[PDB]
Amino acid sequence: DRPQKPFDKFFIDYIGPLPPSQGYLYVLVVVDGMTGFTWLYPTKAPSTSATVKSLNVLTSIAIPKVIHSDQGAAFTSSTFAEWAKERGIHLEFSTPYHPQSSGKVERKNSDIKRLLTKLLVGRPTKWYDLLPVVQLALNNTYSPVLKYTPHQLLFGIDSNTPF
Amino acid sequence: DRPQKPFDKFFIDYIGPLPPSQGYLYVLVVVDGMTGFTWLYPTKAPSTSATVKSLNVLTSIAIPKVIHSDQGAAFTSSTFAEWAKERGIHLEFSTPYHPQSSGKVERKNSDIKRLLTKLLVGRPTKWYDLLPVVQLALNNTYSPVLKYTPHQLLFGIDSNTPF
Amino acid sequence: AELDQLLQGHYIKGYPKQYTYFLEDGKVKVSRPEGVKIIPPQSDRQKIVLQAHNLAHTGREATLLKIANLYWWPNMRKDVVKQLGRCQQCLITNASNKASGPILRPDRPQKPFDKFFIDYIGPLPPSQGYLYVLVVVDGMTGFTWLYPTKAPSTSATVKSLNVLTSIAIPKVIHSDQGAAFTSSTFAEWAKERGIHLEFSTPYHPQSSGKVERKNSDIKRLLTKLLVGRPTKWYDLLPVVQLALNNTYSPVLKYTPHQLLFGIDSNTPFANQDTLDLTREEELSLLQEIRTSLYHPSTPPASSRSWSPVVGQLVQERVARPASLRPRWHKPSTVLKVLNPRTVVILDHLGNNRTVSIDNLKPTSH
Amino acid sequence: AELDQLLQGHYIKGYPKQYTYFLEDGKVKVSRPEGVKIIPPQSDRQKIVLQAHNLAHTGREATLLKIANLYWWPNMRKDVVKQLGRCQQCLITNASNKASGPILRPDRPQKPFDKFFIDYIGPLPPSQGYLYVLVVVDGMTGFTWLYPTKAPSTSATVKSLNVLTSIAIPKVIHSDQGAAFTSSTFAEWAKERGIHLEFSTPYHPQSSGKVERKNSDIKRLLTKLLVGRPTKWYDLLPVVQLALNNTYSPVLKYTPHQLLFGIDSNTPFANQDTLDLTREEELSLLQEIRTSLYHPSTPPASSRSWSPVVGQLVQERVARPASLRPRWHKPSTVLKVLNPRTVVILDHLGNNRTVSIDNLKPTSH
DNA sequence: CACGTGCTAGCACGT
DNA sequence: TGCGAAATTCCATGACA
DNA sequence: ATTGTCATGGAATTTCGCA
DNA sequence: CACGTGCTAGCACGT
DNA sequence: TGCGAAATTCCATGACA
DNA sequence: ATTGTCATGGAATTTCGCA
Ligand SMILES: [Zn+2]
Ligand SMILES: [Zn+2]
Repeated sequence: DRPQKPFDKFFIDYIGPLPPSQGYLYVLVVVDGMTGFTWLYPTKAPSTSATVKSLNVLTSIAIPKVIHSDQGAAFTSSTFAEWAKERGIHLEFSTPYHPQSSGKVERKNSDIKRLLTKLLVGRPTKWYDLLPVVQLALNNTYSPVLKYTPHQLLFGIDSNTPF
Repeated sequence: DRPQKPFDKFFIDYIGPLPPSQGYLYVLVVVDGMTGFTWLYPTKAPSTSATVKSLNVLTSIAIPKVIHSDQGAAFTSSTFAEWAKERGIHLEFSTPYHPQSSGKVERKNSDIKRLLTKLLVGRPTKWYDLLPVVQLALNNTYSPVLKYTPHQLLFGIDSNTPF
Repeated sequence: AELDQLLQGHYIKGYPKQYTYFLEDGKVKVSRPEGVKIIPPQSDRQKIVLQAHNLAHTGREATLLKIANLYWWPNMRKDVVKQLGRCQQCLITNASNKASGPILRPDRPQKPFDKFFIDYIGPLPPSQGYLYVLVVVDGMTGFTWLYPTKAPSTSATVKSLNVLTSIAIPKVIHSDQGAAFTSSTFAEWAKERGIHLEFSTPYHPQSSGKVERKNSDIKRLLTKLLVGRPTKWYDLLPVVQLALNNTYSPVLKYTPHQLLFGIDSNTPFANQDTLDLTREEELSLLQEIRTSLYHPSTPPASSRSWSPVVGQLVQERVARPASLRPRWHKPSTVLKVLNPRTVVILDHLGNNRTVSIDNLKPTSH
Repeated sequence: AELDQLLQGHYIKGYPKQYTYFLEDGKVKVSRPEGVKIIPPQSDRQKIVLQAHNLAHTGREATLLKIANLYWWPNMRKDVVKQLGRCQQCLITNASNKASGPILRPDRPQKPFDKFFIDYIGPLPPSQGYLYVLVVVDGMTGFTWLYPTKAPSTSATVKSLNVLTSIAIPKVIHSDQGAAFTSSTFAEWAKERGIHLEFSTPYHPQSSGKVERKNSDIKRLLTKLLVGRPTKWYDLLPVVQLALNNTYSPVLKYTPHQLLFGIDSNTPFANQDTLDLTREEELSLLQEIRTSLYHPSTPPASSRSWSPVVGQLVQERVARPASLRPRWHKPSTVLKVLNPRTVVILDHLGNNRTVSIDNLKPTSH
């Protein structure tokens, strides 16, 4: 097909429950398919209602052609269906139990999942407040496969906060 | 000397008491020496205090070189003295009992004094309200001696309200 | 897909031929220097220009670029502009990129008392419980009378003007359409004295410029005199009235007092160059001065000005628009072109209105 | 009567000779084409120029005419102007007849996140109990983020900016000296993140022009969308943010989204001319676009402009003058000339201040 | 609490 | 080439404070 | 220590379709 | 009493 | 006559709403 | 049915004193 580009697919997924940091028990995770750029949204529940609220912030910045996710309840509602269509995002799911993204994403959803846990019982119930910094390192992590970082890939420039 | 001009001498005098029209018992009369132009000010008393109040209105429009009057109390105060000097008006008086202005003024102070009385027991205690109209005719009355009216002499133009 | 004969080599007016028009995905396409764009049928086009525009109600060029991202058709901007013309929101929200016609420089009143110009300065610092001032400027001379009032009401206006017209009666009196000047009560008094009332077009103080421009001089000198001292201004109006009436306009080289009288009163630095001439030889020379006074002419029209033509569609600036509300009323028609700066419109409510072109924009398209 | 030798034919510099200088009434006179005027001694002259001026604190020519009505002396205007220079009331009340230096057209931020431009739009119609909006405009691209707030407070500003900087961290952030931006609390947050705070000169929104000019587009489109419908604007910011970031500036032929990303997202009429190029061949072309963008130059200086020179005496527009109060502070000295439009003055209070020449007038004489 | 910076309210008159 | 028509670009005007 | 900005739509100008 | 025309008030934030 | 200095005039800028 | 205005002070321009 044609070359992989940013916004082509946003891979989403939850992470939780976690310790109640400021009242936020989960984390909606959005990764760009091509740049590996990652957006993190603390939510109080992995629900369509809390998910929509978050992807409504994201989609006021950019809109993906396809959101790709797992078959978790939140992501397979009628609500989330109708929400997707109204915006012209195509919904796409991994076939249940046997998940599948891409190499880039598979590693990043790991990077995050580990980058989170150093902050788990390393920093008690105080992770909410540092969620943005997690995001920043995440987006400034040099890629071996592609010579660049997500922040360089997405925006096309050196970042002012490199890791 | 040099030619008679407007503002050279303002001849003043009172007229009263009259019927209490709206509470005004007298009338301070100012006539220009050269144009015969006449200003009428209803006052509640022929006092320096009520006179100053009136010539303070007049002098915000024009200022005469000389105010000439009779030796009536109002006009010979210390107050009226000090008031005159502060403004640079020279004060001048007729010698008591034997008054003297000019032909023009002598006739006008008559014109007024009669033009008033038609309005006296011709229009009861309602003369205050018509005082301005008295003034207007007074200033638009064709002079035999000088070919012109005061309003023509002072302003140099036909008036829009001629008699 | 009605004018579709293009795939069959048929030549339809407006469609360049050197381009091959193929089919794909049930859409007629065309390979252009831009890329490959989709040609929609003449029926769909309005629906697409509408769809594109309504994204941010973007103007001509902005709306087109969006459209060009996907489609091509003959003379795109024409279908585009046609809609901008029929969009009630853009028509009444978008500011104008045409500036007004150049100003008129009305001939200045021929003689004293020809036209009076009146206004209400304030509210101001309560001095002696007076809050306002009635300014009365003679047009020809610029002689000015200043009457302190407690309110901008017919009461005090008539009350002052009576005092003022004990001196003379003026042919016409001009003023903004302020509360007390439009009053029937004042309309009376005016007519009683056979005085003609004139009114500036609404929300356009330039038209009461003579008062307004004296409004400055009054307010400026009033300020210079209340430096480092309370704002008690009542007891200073007379002082200001004299001071100002007797202050030389450098263009004309005359004081407003001079143009009214021909001879200086007993004021300081009083000018005596006509002390020789008899009052006739004085008054005569005055009608000579009052005629040869300097008069400014209409400045050049802006390169992007606009002039009120009868029947042309124009809109009236919303007097006091609310927050986040359009600043333009719906479009209206020009009935009378009073002059190149004044227009009778069919007001939106739906009346006859006399407006300054300064509160109009020509309707685009 | 000291330089009185004129009656004795002696020639004193500055006094034309063809004129005979006689005596009369204990005043030296001189017959002039004007008439006969009195020559006062060099000692009296200041007292006379003062006397004349203070009548209505008239400017040069106006003050002279009064003086010429009676007197003549060598080079009258010099003695005149000298006083206008020493009159504290005219100096601080009289408006300026010099216009500012032509505007700078700052070079536009080299890359995204180089300079942020932030502001506070509102108060506005309470929608969802939110009264304000925090606008954040990237300098280079014009990408804009709109954060609804209940107050223009450090709280919400930091609260938004944290969310915003989860995306990226900017080198410098520019803003008016509004309450919440000058806060030490914000100064902290800024420094924590190693962000440099920049502040526009006071009372000069042109300097936060990028936000302000987006402030229009935001407010304008927000209006077009609340036509004939309540002013509930909260639920429309996102819509407006997208709509606007994706709206082509005709000069540049690019959307603010484009200059930030190089590629359109899943928005309507999305442009796909780089769908062929690999992301590298895409990103590369972007640094090529971001360099060759149009940039406006400084317009011509007005024929009567003025430029800040060090040590020159200037005055600062009184921020909020009261009614009938002077609009100019006392005169101050230029210390630093930051640029042809920015000046460090010795503030009247008595501080160092960085001001726009737009809030200064050069002190006359 | 008044000051500075940033903002938009509001009140009077006569119909 | 050169022409007439169409598409582009220019730009001063006004609104954001 | 900081600096004006850009959508807008008639008017001008440059480019395009076709010889 | 709300509307029109003419005017100037005023409030929020953080120090 | 023409020159240098002084006096006049021009004028765009800003403030009045 | 209505219409912009004029004090202001550096810069330009015209006039004046003296040959
Ligand atoms: Zn529209
Ligand atoms: Zn002064």
